[PDB]
Amino acid sequence: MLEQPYLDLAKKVLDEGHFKPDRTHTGTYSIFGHQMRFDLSKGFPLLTTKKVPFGLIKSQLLWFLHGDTNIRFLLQHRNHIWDEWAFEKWVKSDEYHGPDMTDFGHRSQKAPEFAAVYHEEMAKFDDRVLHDDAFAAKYGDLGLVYGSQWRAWHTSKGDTIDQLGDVIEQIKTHPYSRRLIVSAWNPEDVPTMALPPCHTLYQFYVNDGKLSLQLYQRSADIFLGVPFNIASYALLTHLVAHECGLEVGEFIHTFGDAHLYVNHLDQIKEQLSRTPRPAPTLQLNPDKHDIFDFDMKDIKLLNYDPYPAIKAPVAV
Amino acid sequence: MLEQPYLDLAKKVLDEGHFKPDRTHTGTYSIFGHQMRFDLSKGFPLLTTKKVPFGLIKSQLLWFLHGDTNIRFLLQHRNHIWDEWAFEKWVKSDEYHGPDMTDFGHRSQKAPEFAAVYHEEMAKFDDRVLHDDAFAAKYGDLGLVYGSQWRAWHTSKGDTIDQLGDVIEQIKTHPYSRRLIVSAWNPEDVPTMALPPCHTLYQFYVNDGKLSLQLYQRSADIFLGVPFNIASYALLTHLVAHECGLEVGEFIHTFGDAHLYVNHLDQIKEQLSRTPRPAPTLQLNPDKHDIFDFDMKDIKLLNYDPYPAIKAPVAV
Ligand SMILES: C#CCN(Cc1ccc2[nH]c(N)nc(=O)c2c1)c1ccc(C(=O)N[C@@H](CCC(=O)O)C(=O)O)cc1
Ligand SMILES: C#CCN(Cc1ccc2[nH]c(N)nc(=O)c2c1)c1ccc(C(=O)N[C@@H](CCC(=O)O)C(=O)O)cc1
Ligand SMILES: *c1cc(=O)[nH]c(=O)n1[C@H]1C[C@H](O)[C@@H](COP(=O)(O)O)O1
Ligand SMILES: *c1cc(=O)[nH]c(=O)n1[C@H]1C[C@H](O)[C@@H](COP(=O)(O)O)O1
Repeated sequence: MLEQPYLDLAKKVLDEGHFKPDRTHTGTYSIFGHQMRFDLSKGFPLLTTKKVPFGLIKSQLLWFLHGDTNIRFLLQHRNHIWDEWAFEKWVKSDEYHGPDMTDFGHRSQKAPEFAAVYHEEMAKFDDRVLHDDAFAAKYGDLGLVYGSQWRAWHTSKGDTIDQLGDVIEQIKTHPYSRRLIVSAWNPEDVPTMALPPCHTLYQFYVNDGKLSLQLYQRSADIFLGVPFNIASYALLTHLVAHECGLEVGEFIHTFGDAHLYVNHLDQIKEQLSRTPRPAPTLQLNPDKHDIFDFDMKDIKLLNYDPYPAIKAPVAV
Repeated sequence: MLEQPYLDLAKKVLDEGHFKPDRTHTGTYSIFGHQMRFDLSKGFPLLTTKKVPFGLIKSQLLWFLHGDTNIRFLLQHRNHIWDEWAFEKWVKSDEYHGPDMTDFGHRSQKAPEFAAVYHEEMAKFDDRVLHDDAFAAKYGDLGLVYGSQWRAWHTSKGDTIDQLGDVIEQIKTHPYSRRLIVSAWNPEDVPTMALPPCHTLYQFYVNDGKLSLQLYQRSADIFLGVPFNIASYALLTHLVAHECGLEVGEFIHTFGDAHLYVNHLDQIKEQLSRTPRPAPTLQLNPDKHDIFDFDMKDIKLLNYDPYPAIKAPVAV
């Protein structure tokens, strides 16, 4: 069925993959250079062999398309993907006078009262972020995320370039070019960023009547992040298309380093004894047209039947 | 042998390729999303089935790595790839008081004394560019080429970021990351450029002892430009490697729109009856280390045996 691309690249790696040392010191298994494509007419690429949550997926992409770079939207929307990130600027300053959640990362996991205390201090960041307007303002703003990359790229002369918006319109106007590229990689900001864009660039394309998209990813977690990244880029392709009056052709995913962690091998093996069930379907509220106007409810996923969700030891 | 990637993608297109309208109005045949890789241990990827000139290739890449954005280096080096470009800013101004080489493009080809007059006026641009220091200065400077992209990216606060240089050093220092990316796509300059970077981004990678590279190209001419683009990116990989004390693994080429023109189908067919001969070899001056110091002579190509060069009707 549709997710076989995913099972085949997971085969690739734990077989042809050659180990690589790492940033949070649990080795990985890496391949470099890899493409796979999913034809969005057969159905939507979420995985039936592991539960992948389409609610977090959804909230996250929608925050991207508003230009939002503030976790307040994500926290009132039961999304926490990005929490740690901002909680990491909080704990290192003038203000943090509390019980040191410093270096909290693996420290939370295979370590002491970093089940509570850590996980009890987040209530404090996530409450104040939801309430104190003066709080989110500053500590819940996350600076440079996909929002500023996609809709407010920063130029020399102060201005903000909505390069995604410009793009979408470029599409309705000149559907046949090679030039529908949004880059999330800006070199002067790259030097000093905690995570600089992993989803690095993407190209849109009009086929004959169909839209396609191609994502270049430079670094990609096969078990943990990849399932997700597929559904968010296939959502984008449905969303841009409903907007320009189009049919959906394929989403193509090109990889720089796709890599599995040793933390994750017994667990992908487990995925692998399951045999993919039918591909789910997507219905978009047809009344509304204009994707920046869409909201949680306007995007339904029909006929999804998941194999149980495999338990993720993260790395650090 | 090594160039089969190229013959297979040419098969792809004139067979699976679906026509696409175009910018200089001679239709094309297009596929979207495509990867191929060449293992640089078996030899160097120049094509034995068509003459591809390694001198222009060479001069061109070397101009890139000096930060140069001025055709004076290229013209005293028998390279003319980029001429028309600057001759196009010349003919539209204050200064051009001559015999109107206006719109000169297909106008040169299937049209009157645009064999001479056109091709006789270039002597004037290319002479003055070689001599008048005050000429190259201004009209032979080509502004934003791969040189400024690769070694002087333009930031907000005046500064120039040598993102290729930084990269190479990043390599010697942290050989194992996902972060060796050079982007030639800057969104604020993109809006208004005659040709904005086609060779859009590339990722370097250290294998176990070997360097690899991956080029994302957004738009790619299969008969005319692709032969070339392979040899320049495989040269870069040999050059960066000799510098960091490394072995050469692969060059991987990922395509956005790879496309053939109707102008070119009888001619690629012709390529195709030939059967690739042995792959050539590359010797780099081993004394010199530091690629920005290299020069024409320091790069030899041994054992190249070409099939005759097929005559290129360009498009416009
Ligand atoms: C894009 C992307 C994926 N991403 C982003 C992202 C960012 C940095 C990374 N860093 C590393 N080392 N590996 C990754 O896979 C990774 C992924 C994620 C971020 C957090 C969680 C997480 O633990 N929080 C979930 C837990 C629930 C679940 O497991 O279903 C949460 O929402 O609370 C998961 C994925
Ligand atoms: C990168 C790249 C390729 N490029 C750059 C480049 C830029 C714009 C393009 N535009 C279009 N429509 N198609 C292309 O293939 C193309 C290629 C080239 C540029 C000029 C010539 C050319 O006619 N001049 C050669 C002729 C000699 C020969 O045919 O061997 C010369 O050097 O004088 C060839 C390739
Ligand atoms: C990048 C960012 C994101 O949103 N999700 C991801 O999958 N990642 C991953 C990639 C890699 O596993 C790690 C960061 O890579 P690097 O060490 O910085 O090169 O998080
Ligand atoms: C891009 C620039 C270059 O150095 N060499 C190339 O091969 N090209 C090509 C791509 C395409 O054939 C044409 C420009 O594409 P677009 O119409 O601007 O999208 O020249």
